[PDB]
Amino acid sequence: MILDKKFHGILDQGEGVLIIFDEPPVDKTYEAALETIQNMSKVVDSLYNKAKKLT
Amino acid sequence: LEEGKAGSGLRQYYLSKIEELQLIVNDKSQNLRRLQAQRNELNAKVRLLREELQLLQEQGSYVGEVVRAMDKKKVLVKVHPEGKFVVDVDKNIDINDVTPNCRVALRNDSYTLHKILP
Amino acid sequence: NRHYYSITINYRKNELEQKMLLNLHKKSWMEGLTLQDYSEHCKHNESVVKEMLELAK
Amino acid sequence: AVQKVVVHPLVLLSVVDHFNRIGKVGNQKRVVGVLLGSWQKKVLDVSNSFAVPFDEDDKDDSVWFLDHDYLENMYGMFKKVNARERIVGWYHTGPKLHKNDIAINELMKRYCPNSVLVIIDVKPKDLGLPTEAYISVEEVHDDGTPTSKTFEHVTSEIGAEEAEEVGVEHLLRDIKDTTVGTLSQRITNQVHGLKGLNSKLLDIRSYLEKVATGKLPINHQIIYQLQDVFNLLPDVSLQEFVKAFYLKTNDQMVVVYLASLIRSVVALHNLINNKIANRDAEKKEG
Amino acid sequence: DLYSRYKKLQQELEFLEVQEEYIKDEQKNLKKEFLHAQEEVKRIQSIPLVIGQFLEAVDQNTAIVGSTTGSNYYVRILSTIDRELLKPNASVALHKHSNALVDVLPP
Repeated sequence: MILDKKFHGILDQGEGVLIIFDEPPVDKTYEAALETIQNMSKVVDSLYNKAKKLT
Repeated sequence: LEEGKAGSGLRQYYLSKIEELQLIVNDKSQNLRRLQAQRNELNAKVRLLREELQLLQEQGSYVGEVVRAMDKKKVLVKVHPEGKFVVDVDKNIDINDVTPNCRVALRNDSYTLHKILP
Repeated sequence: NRHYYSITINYRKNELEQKMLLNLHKKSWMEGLTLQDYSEHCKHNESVVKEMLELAK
Repeated sequence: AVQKVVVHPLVLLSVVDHFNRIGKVGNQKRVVGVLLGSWQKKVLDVSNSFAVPFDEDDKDDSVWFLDHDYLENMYGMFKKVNARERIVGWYHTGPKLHKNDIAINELMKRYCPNSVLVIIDVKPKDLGLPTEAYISVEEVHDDGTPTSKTFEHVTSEIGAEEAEEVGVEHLLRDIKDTTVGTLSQRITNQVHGLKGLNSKLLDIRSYLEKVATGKLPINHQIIYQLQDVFNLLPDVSLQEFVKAFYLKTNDQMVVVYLASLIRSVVALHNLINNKIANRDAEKKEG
Repeated sequence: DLYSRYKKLQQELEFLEVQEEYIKDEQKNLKKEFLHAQEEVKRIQSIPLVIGQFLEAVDQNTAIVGSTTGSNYYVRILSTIDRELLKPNASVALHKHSNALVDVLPP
């Protein structure tokens, strides 16, 4: 049920330790990375216009 | 001899490279002043929007409809109720071009025509 | 305008009105000790403006 | 009781009038004007005021000259034109609180209600806020010293209602508005250390003078809370705040990718138009 | 001429030099003026206003507007608003005094 991610935890066999933690700021790297990937086609399509117009 | 041809000659070549540097200062002054003319015309354009702001203070203008043109250059125009304001429209627009039974653009107080409307 | 005309209007402002009204108005846009609301928005960059940064994105 | 006051710039412009209607005599004392305002709400709101001929003596501080008839007539005609504002308090334009000001204050504590005092400046060379609201209250002291009228600062803001903004903004044409971005942020970020610098340096030097050369209860007790709160920041070790600098530095990295990426998007129309306009106007020029 | 072209030309170097900080002064001042007039035409647009209804757009950037009272008004629209808000049957909203449109409302 950690593998189905119903809650926060991770187990141990040598030590038997449970650790509970979370990551709240999920929406930063999403919008950042998607802004990079959407700007990829801007720069590459720009290079298609310029590679068109020069050579 | 060989100085004004050679030493002052290359000093003059260095002066020609200085003319290349003033071709760089020249064309920077060119494109920066074209940018300056762009900002001058754009800020001048919103300044002319402030010139329009008195016609904003006009509360807009009305919609004239001429139904009959009068031969004394004082056109009777059918207006919104309590209207029917007979008037000479503005001097830069002729009367005969304004065809009757058609809608026009009229100022709300000065009663001068702007254009014919469909 | 017939029988009824008008007259131009100009002003005067001396330097006590100028700097009293000027620092009065800059102070009307500045704070008391003036260092007060700085760290507030420096730390609203961490609390509030991050939401406006995501919405900006 | 009252947390804050609101003073409109009209009355301070009438203090410009206080320095106008002098007539050059050589006196230029702390000319008192009769402050009017709204004590009605819990916040105090100054609308307007007037002034009264006030004279002290050269040597004696405790000689002071006011008028009840001028107060009731100017306030009477003012209430006849506008009864939505009443008497509230007063002000002297001198930089210094005299000993007499408790007694000068006491006349408007009697006939008006609990009156507010405002210290402002004859020459507006102070970078700080010229107006300080001093509540006229008697407070019981822990040392056992007998109770006297004590002027505690009530915090103030200077605001204009509607038309005072328009007229002032039309008169200036020199001030710039809010204008967030580079300039209005970065100028506060220029002079801001000077603004706490002249405050602190203006305070602790003559304060330090009153340390060794001072007596007569300077509120010696508030030095303990003063220095106490000053020692509530004992040069933090930053060890927990390291990760806070990872946080603001990672937000900084977000501003890096936004600045780099978005400016690089602005490069598009630039690095298209630079070629396609020039070479086509060139090739159809001839 | 030839050796005089040097020191004659140096004055043109200086005169073209003096345009540098001048164009710096213009480029720093007129954009501040641009946000002056920009914010000043922004603060004309105030939220208390009257709502009319749009009838027809007879040419570009100038149109007619049916008022709530039913009388039709002829207003040159404001330039910042694009052609989406030229929808013929729309919930347009002019000013109460300026009677120029800030925004149209969703039905």
